[PDB]
Amino acid sequence: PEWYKSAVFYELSVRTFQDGNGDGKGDFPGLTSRLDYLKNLGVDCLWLLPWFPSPLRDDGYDVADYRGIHPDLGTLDDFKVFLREAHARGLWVIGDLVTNHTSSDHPWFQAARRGPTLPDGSPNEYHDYYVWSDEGKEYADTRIIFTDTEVSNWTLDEQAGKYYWHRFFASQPDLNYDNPKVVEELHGAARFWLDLGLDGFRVDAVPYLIEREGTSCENLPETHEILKGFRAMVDREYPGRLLLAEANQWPEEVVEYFGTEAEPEFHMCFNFPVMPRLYMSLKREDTSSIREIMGRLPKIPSFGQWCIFLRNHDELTLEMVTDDERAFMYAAYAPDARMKINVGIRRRLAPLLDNDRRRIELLNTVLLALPGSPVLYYGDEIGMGDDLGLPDRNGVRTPMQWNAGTSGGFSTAQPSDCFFPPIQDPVYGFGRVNVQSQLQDPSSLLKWTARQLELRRAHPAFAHGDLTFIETGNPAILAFTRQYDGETLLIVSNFAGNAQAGLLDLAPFVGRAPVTLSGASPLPVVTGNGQYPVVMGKYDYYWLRLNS
Amino acid sequence: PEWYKSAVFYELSVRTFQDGNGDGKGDFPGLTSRLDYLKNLGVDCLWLLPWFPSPLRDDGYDVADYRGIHPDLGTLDDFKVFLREAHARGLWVIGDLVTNHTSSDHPWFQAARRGPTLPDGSPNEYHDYYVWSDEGKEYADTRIIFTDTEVSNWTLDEQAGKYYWHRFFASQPDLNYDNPKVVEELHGAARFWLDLGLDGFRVDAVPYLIEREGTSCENLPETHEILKGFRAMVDREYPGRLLLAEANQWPEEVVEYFGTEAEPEFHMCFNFPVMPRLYMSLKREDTSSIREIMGRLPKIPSFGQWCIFLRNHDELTLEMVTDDERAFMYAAYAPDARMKINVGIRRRLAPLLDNDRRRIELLNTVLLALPGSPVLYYGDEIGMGDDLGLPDRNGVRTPMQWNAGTSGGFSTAQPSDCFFPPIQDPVYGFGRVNVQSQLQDPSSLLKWTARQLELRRAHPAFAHGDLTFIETGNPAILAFTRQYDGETLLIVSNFAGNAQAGLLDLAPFVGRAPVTLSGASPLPVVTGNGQYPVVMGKYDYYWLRLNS
Ligand SMILES: [Ca+2]
Ligand SMILES: [Ca+2]
Ligand SMILES: [Mg+2]
Ligand SMILES: [Mg+2]
Repeated sequence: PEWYKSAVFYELSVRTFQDGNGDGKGDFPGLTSRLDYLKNLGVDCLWLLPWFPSPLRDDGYDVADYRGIHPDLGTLDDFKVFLREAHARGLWVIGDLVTNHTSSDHPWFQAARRGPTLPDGSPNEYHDYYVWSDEGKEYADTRIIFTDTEVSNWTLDEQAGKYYWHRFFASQPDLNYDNPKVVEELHGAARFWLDLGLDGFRVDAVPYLIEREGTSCENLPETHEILKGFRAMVDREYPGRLLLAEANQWPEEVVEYFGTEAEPEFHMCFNFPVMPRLYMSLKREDTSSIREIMGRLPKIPSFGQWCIFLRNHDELTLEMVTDDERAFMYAAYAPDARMKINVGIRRRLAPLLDNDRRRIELLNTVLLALPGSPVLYYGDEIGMGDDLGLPDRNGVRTPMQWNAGTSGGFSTAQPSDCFFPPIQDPVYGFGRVNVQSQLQDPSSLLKWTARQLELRRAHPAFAHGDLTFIETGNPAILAFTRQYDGETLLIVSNFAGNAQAGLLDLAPFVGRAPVTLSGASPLPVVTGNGQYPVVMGKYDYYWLRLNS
Repeated sequence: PEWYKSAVFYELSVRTFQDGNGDGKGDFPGLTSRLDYLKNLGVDCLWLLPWFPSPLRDDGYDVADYRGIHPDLGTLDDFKVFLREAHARGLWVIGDLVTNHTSSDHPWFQAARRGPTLPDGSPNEYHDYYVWSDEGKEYADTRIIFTDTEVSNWTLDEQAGKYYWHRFFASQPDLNYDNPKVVEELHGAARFWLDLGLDGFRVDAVPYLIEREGTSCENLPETHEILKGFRAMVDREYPGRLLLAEANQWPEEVVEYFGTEAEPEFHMCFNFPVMPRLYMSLKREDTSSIREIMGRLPKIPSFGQWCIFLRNHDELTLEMVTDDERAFMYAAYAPDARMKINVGIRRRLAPLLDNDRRRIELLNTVLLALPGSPVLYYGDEIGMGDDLGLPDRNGVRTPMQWNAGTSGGFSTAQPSDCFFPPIQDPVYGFGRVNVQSQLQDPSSLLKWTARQLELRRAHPAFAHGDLTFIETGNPAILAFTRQYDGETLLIVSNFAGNAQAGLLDLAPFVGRAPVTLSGASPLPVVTGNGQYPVVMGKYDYYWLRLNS
């Protein structure tokens, strides 16, 4: 019933998607010119990365003005026409709300570092917007997220003569959520955009808002309380809008970000826990880690929906796996040391899978078949690669590859003048991987993706169904049912690189006939004790309905 | 065994493969520079299209000098070094021997058209090298092969004042094999090349040598007798050399080109009969035509070996199928009328299969898994397309696509200066489809092909085994065994575009365990009555061994 539950999401970065004025930077007019492509793909909601004024030290997640549009992306008018046109096509759009911190170039912080009092005796009302310390000795049981860059979560400010807190880069000072004026400022920022018609927000780094002595400073009850506040505001003032949480934590802690029926928080949260186990299972040819980790996720509220994903603008995060699992992933998916960043792996989806289309298809089917609303990362529809020559996580944020012309069609500016260089290598470069090609190619990955979303869209049980794992007698083979409104789907997936045999426990479905979702080819009726023998080719996916 | 039985063949055209001197024309030095690529691919024998002097009215199959090298391709020295280097790498090489006719520019024909007697009263000894008629009324129960171009197999020569015979173009007059001088001329031509160390010949258009009143003028006993003469000569003078027949006929008539143990003809013949049924079965999702047509092929001599192929330098021939089968193929594989030529379809393999890699892989596995020695058509290993803007069958003979540089790496001459233009379209063009890319791409089609030939090479039962079709209870699924030297291979192939179920009749193999040839994953042991249930994903191939 709520729109987000049946939507397909698409994550993109305006500066990196389409340049409309030849300066090497993506912009809103450019994005707007590509809306037909997104609609045709089968996308329903666009999630745009931060578009606000910013020195871009963390690519826009260091925000310097919550109520504007970064100059290189265009103007606020350009934004309003973009939104009009998106809505004209039946697309929703959500922004990225950066709550935990601002840029050090935010006027607030420039004001705040003047000290507790102005030179004229008056109180500096902005000073307590941020989190200050005399010695930087507090919150010591606290981990560092940007392990490769920051040595400490406290940094000394020259002119303020005190240490300030930051969970991310030193140029991203944390906001102080014990100060109620800060809560107002952000309720107000969100309002500004929701008043223009924005359909919601992806909310950034939600676990880290409140910090408390003698705790990890993650997932604190007071942090959750503030988030309940946001949801309460939106429910009252902007019914129907979406709030989606970036909360990368273990299952028990992630689910709490939905809140409860009585005290709601987020409508949606990313399913961070399943994501690594997908990759792990593929290398191990053993899907048990998927069932285990999915099994640890409690039921969610009635309004709740998972956002399922494979990759995104960040590294493949390994922060919320065991030390053994982390080491395995590095060994398997980060052979070069240059591939690691801050407890994670900074590679695009296709390279991670050795550009093996069968493996790419497989994981995409799992993405679309698990319970939640799926999100695609821009460029993965065509099999884009990465560029590890770029610092930080920018190697997975190269320009979208539209055609084989100048700079992949992203801009008329030459490749070395683009904000990030478009990829030109013989395997993943825009000469070989681009939209124009794949639109004309009857069997391209783009076309496959669209066809597969069409298929999903035609079976609501994917969006809304329950989930029940089936025993297969072979850990390489992952089987489950999705049931909803009388419909029973059976999804069988082979994570091995060669043919595999299984014995499915279909005892609950004796007497019923499985048929392929695609073309209704019938398989043998389920008989006897219901132990159903199968064979599967390498990386096969069987999308079935059980007819009664 | 004989070398040809375990060889993998590769068909290529020198003018079109690699240019070494920037004139837009492929040549021998160029070819020689690409021998490592062919060896590494897993090729054993190169079959070169005609390399002889010629006006190229049928792309070199109109021969004007049997004992030379066409100037565009280089010199006779260039040839000798090419051969030495091929042999240095353990590669065999065969040429194309054009027996049935010559160019009208051949000195023989220039001499012959002077008439039976010279202007000085002397007899013209060359006049009877060709086949002449006063009225062109003879051999009227005879079909026309180039239906789109030729209205008659007789053509009036201006200066000779008589009609001459030609099964092919009017510029390709048939040689007269009732004149024994002609037989000597060609025994001699073959000798010239075999003396240089050439390992054999593909022999062109063998059914059409002798023509007789009141017959079809195809497959005549006197034609076969002459071919026995060629074989006899090579067996005596050049033991170990290969003779491979182009004989496109129905099963009963093709097999006769092997001759018998007592009177041998050809070592190898192309398996023309199976080829169309492969394509048909895929569209119909019903493999019965393959079993039917394979079933009609009699056993062949001990020295005999089939040459299995999917495509070649000609059209996809529909001359030897039923009228109903022909109409179906046109409907399914020739939607544009421009795609038909002379009772066939002039398209490359990948375009025929909608560039669907799964379908490409499938047919390739079948090519490699049927009994015979397989032949690859140059460029199909990377998924090359075609150019229907070129006349006749030249649209499948575009330059090999080596890299994304100038003219696909085929030449430094620009694309409009190449002999045939290298393909530039967004789907199949050299920017997207080339060797360099696929060598660097871990999961490319090139790499797949090589990996799959490796796999074949490791199981001699593919080359030498018998063949037995297995009952599957589903026409979409084609199963068979190949047995040799105690080894039993089981090959199961799905020709449907969605998942299929089968029940394999493995009664003869109760108690034995099928394992994947690739990685030895075991499947359930064959039990009970031996009726073995399977499921297959779309276009899957299962390559299995049955272990005792
Ligand atoms: Ca904080
Ligand atoms: Ca003849
Ligand atoms: Mg711009
Ligand atoms: Mg040349």
